[PDB]
Amino acid sequence: VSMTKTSVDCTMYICGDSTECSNLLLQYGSFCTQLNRALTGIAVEQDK
Amino acid sequence: CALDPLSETKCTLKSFTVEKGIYQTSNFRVQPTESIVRFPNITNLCPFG
Ligand SMILES: *[C@@H]1O[C@H](CO)[C@@H](O)[C@H](O)[C@H]1NC(C)=O
Repeated sequence: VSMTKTSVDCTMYICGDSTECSNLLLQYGSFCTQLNRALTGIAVEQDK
Repeated sequence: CALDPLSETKCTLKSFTVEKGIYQTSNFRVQPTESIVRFPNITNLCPFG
């Protein structure tokens, strides 16, 4: 009926404590935003 | 965006009237307080004695 209600932080996964990696990833667009949106939708779907 | 949590929610939602619910705005991280380095006792002492 339900699987693990997981969520992944795109920025922390792609880049660690380093900031320059975060800045360089920021130019790839809204990949991380929609990526987190998909997992949030999955989590709410599991609760539903 | 950085004024208050509701303002961060407004920035994340890109709206001025956030509806009733729970919204994830940012990620909390604990920056390390200090750095400690530990090494074992050195035995390769120069033969000064
Ligand atoms: C041998 O030399 C070291 C370094 O000066 C000294 O600390 C030690 O007391 C000496 N040994 C003796 C038996 O005095």
